[PDB]
Amino acid sequence: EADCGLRPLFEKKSLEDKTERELLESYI
Amino acid sequence: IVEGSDAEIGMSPWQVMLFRKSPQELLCGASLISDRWVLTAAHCLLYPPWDKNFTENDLLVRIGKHSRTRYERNIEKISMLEKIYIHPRYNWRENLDRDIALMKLKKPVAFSDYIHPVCLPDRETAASLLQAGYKGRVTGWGNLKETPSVLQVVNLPIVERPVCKDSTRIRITDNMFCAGYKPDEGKRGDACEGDSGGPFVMKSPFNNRWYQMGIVSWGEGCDRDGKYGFYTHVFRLKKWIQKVIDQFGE
Repeated sequence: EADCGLRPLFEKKSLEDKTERELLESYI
Repeated sequence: IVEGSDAEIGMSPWQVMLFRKSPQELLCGASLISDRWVLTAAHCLLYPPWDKNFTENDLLVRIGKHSRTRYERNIEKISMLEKIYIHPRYNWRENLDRDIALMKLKKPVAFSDYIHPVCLPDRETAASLLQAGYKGRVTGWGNLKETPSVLQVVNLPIVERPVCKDSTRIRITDNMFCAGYKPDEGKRGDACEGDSGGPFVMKSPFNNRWYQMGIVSWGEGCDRDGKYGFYTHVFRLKKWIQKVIDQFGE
């Protein structure tokens, strides 16, 4: 909770999840 | 979740399962905001219209889970509930206004690959992210249809307040938002029954953290054209969240 919203298996490993990009482009 | 997909492992590690002890029954979603505090919807605990008034001892929280049914040996963690807190202005009679609750865990959890907490949005983040047409993500082990082996996911657009409002006769409220696709959009997806308490989350393009913006609260049917899922506006209610969470010693 100073580490919040950073996922050990994704962000923490610089991997992106399958559908995360959809959320990112939604901001454009 | 309707029209969703199987989550990946560790994709939503703040996913918390709200689980009834006896009969053994998966009852809602919920989300991890610290080692010690779990957020769900109030209706998952207290809903008089249906003679539901769960106490701490009736319920379990299962954390780190992926399979809906399967015990996950050194993965899932189970806590009893120390204390339940429902928003004082939760309106179950009318419209599930302020459909929010906190659960303080008896056995705080260790973070792992499968268990990690989500962020709650600060004002700037909520104003930046909670914008119509921006997409967030819902997850749950809820029904796949109004008429799941594994945790379900779907991303979906926030809907503008007026479209939300005319979608339903239920009096809409500023402590709710809605989401899902408009019929002309050519994509589906919704939460459904048993997804409640589950997180609606958004990934800040600014700090790459997940922020929980909503809580699966209600709908009318699931994935219905011209209908949207309704969400407890977490940030509208963060004053109460902070008050309950900040009260005690570490």
